[PDB]
Formats: sequence, C-alpha cells, structure tokens
Amino acid sequence: ADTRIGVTIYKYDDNFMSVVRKAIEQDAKAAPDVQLLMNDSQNDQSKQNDQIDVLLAKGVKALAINLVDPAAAGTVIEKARGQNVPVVFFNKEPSRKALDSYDKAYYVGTDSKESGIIQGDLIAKHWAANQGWDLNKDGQIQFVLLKGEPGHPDAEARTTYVIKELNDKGIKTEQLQLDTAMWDTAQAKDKMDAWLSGPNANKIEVVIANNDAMAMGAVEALKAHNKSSIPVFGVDALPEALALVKSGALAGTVLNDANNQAKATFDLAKNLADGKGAADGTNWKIDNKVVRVPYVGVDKDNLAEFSKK
Ligand SMILES: OC[C@H]1O[C@@H](O)[C@H](O)[C@@H](O)[C@H]1O
Ligand SMILES: [Ca+2]
Repeated sequence: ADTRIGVTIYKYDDNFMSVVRKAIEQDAKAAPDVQLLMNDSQNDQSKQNDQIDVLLAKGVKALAINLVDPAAAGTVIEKARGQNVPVVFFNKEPSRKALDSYDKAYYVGTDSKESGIIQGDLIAKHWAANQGWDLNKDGQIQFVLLKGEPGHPDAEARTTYVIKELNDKGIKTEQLQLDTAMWDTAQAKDKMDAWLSGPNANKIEVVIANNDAMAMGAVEALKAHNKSSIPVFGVDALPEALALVKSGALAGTVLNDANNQAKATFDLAKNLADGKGAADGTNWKIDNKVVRVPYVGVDKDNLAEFSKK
C-alpha cells in the first residue's frame, strides 16, 4: 500500500536544487505505491525543523532531507531516531561522526573537491589558450572569486581546490577580491558591480564563481560596464548556463549531475521505506553509507554532448 516519503528542499528558488526537486518528483511519478510530501524550507533551519516534526507526525516511512544548515544533521537524526525512521541526507553533506551515530542515516551527493579540481583544470586550459587574458602581462592570474555559503562542503572544497589545482599545475594566482554571494545571482551581480566601481576594476583578469547562478550575476554586471571581454567560470551546467557557454558569455562550467543524484536519493529512500536494504535491486555503489555521483567538466569543446540533444 501507500508508502509515505517526506522531502525537504532547503530553498525552492535555489537554481540547482530546483532541477533536483523536479527530477525527484518525476521519478516518484513512476512508483504508484509511493506518496511524496515535499516542503520548501525557505532557507531557514528553524522552519525545516518544524517541517520534519510535521512529517514524522504524519507517519512517513522515510525522510529525504536537504539541510539548510549542514551542522543541523544531529538535530534531524535525533528526531528520526525517535521513530526509528530512515533518513537519506542529500546535497548538503553532514559530518562523518553525524552519519555514524545512526544505523539508518545515509548520504547522497558528490566528492566536492573533484568539482574544484575540474574547474581549475578548465581555467588552466583556457588561460593557456588565451594569453590575451593576462592584462598586465605578469604571467599571473589576477582573479576575483564569488563564494557560496560559508561552511557548505561544496563552497569550501570548490574555493580551495580551484586555486590549489591551478597552483599545482604551475599557474601563479593573485586574489584581488573574495566574498560570498550565498549561491545567489542577485547578490553576485551587486558584489561584482561594487568591484567594477572601485580601485581594482581594471586589474581583474578572471572571474571564478562557486556556481552558475553566481556566475550569471557576474556576467550581467560585466555587461553593464562594457567589460564583456573578462572570462567567467561556474559550476553546475544549468541549462541556462549552457546557453552562455554557447554564446561565449561563460568560459566553462562543470556538470553537477542532478538527474542521478535525484534518482539515487529516491531509490535509497524507497528501499529503506520498504524495509529492503539501501541498494537492493539497484546498481548504486554505497561506500560506508554514502553514494557520490561524478562531476564532468563542460566548455565549448565538448558542449555538444551536454547541450540540447
Ligand atoms: O546546497 C546548494 C548548493 O549545492 C551545490 O552543489 C550547487 O553547486 C549550488 O548551486 C547550490 O545548489
Ligand atoms: Ca596578470
């Protein structure tokens, strides 16, 4: 009969989580016996905490949680523990100690650092092919970086590894500006606008963003100042971003595989909800209760296999 699964999305207007949400819903359409209770946490862990309580009260057989605050996994785990309900965390990764505290806690996401490394390699590649980009000809990349949420595993790894990778490849970098834009387009546009209206405006050579949404805000600000010749790099390969890659407005991005993260999340939840063991009848590779889906770099050179087909 009807298996109830509760799902929380940290914020429905997050561009990337918007794609993941729709894929989950689509995947559920195909499980006649399952009923999905979806909630928008409106970027507030307090609101999400209340939402979970409501869900548990409604007798869900499993929870699929997209945390507002990664540090709140213990809180959610104690709530789930009380009903001996399995919980599948996704996209915001909880601490390993957190995960180990409960036999029915699982995580579905990615190897965050890998996206950092891939982006670094794309920049390296394009920098090498465009010496015109070294405006002051010092052989150094004068960059600005638009960071996602502080403390967010993806934001921390992407920020560290894009620079580490460039430096490991023999490319020297000089940080002109670094600020968080919390994964949002509007805030990124305002930050970049500020940067283009200050003293360092003419020193900027490359714009690095932890995600596509922030990358798009930077593009708009560049355009407003007639500085469209400055390259921008992002992460996620959102359909909206692929068009900018096509256009030349974006230099490169990285596919964060929304469809397989959605599918893995749903399969585990359903199996656990059914009392069946997490990967049962699936090809997912679980490694100490975690599933990681690979990242893939994307630029003009291999666009044609991601772009509309
Ligand atoms: O947790 C939310 C964030 O997750 C990242 O994986 C993604 O790159 C960002 O755009 C944002 O969606
Ligand atoms: Ca330079």
